Amino acid sequence: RPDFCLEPPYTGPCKARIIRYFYNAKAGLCQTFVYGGCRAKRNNFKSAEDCMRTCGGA
Amino acid sequence: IVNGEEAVPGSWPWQVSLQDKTGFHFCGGSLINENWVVTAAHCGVTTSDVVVAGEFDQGSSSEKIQKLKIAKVFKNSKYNSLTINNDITLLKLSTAASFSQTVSAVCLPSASDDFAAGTTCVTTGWGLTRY
Amino acid sequence: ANTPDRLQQASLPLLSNTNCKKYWGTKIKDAMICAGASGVSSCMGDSGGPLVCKKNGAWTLVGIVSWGSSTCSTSTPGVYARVTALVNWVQQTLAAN
Amino acid sequence: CGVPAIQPVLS
Repeated sequence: RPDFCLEPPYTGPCKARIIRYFYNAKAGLCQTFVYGGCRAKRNNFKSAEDCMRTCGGA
Repeated sequence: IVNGEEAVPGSWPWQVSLQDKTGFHFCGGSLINENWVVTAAHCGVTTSDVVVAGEFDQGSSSEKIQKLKIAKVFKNSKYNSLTINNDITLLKLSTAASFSQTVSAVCLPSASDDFAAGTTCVTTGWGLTRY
Repeated sequence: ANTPDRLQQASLPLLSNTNCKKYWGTKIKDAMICAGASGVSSCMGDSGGPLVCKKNGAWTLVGIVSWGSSTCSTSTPGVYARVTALVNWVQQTLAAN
Repeated sequence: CGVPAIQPVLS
């Protein structure tokens, strides 16, 4: 339900290769993605469960 | 590194690779002596990650490198998550690095050292080549 | 992909804070140092790495790869943690453990 | 410190 759940994954200006999850509303599920290590947005979990419990079915 | 050139094996001996359990590389680091690694704060290193010294070719069934364990992590207390200021961390090694010919430490500057603009420096890593 | 298997490197010019600010403006804090926009750029996977400069024949840690163009833009200055500034802490931290 | 066994090249 939250609506940040509908935003596309945000990498950030930092330069790391960090694997994260983000809910993909088109698909209907959380998927993995690479995060830069800073300035994270809300649709960005450390785990699919989290990602699923929070944006689930959004 | 975008637009870089492939380096000569063992020429940047201080350079390590921080990886996860599965062996996934997510950040670089530098050796400052046999027990300490200097890296970025936002890399989010943790005691369960690994330091890997000795490499050059990450795609090698097996080479002659060292996998060290993280004794302890120290993010600098002043690191600003929002501004990105003071982005530094020290990793203390569980097991010291055996310095070799491919494994050395880098020199640390002095607080008053002055580095002139226009000077040529170098940077190395295993980061994307293309965006 | 674009994830080199083999270590890479590049040579780049340090920028002065002033000329850095001509691009990133106030975003440039104190423990930061800029370099690049010369045709290369640090990129994903590079953070925590090193920026070395020759001091009296030796390789010195001038900065640590931090952040920059969200796209690894080569006409754009990259920013790193400025070691000089972070140094003491390092020393002290070392010294106490 | 800062003196590699193997000299780097170009860079």
